[PDB]
Amino acid sequence: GSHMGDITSIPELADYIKVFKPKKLTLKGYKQYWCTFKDTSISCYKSKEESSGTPAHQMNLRGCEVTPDVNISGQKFNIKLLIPVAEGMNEIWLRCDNEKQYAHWMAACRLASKGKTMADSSYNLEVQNILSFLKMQH
Ligand SMILES: O=P(O)(O)O[C@H]1[C@H](O)[C@@H](OP(=O)(O)O)[C@@H](OP(=O)(O)O)[C@@H](OP(=O)(O)O)[C@H]1O
Repeated sequence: GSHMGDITSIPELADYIKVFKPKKLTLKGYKQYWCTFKDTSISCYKSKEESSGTPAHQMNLRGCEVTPDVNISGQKFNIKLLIPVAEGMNEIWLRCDNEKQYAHWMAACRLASKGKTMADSSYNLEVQNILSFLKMQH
């Protein structure tokens, strides 16, 4: 809602990365979408136009399971996004794009696990940790 508390989305976190799923039926996978962490639920827009700008997916997924495995040797970042649900498990994995990428979602994703987003000072240590390897060697 929007009356006494929960005025707006206190925790703002958003970025654009690639996503690709095996799809249960067929679909097409491979899509550029910019999701954002609102008050306590997520939102998804593939085109601010959508004729009305209304997002296609909007719900509180949370429980995102993150697996950190990024070898800087070839500057290869590989984070798999898994989420348990009633149907079973939504296997999802986003593609890499630049160190600035892992810092935004890899951290938020982790936080998003405890339910909150990068609104915790702890996340600082998560992003401050990755960029630390760059200082050591590109
Ligand atoms: O537009 P089409 O070709 O139908 O495909 C989309 C994409 O698969 C979306 O992927 P992403 O999750 O990266 O946004 C999402 O898949 P999922 O269904 O697995 O969530 C949409 O869910 P639906 O719009 O609810 O069908 C699906 O419709």
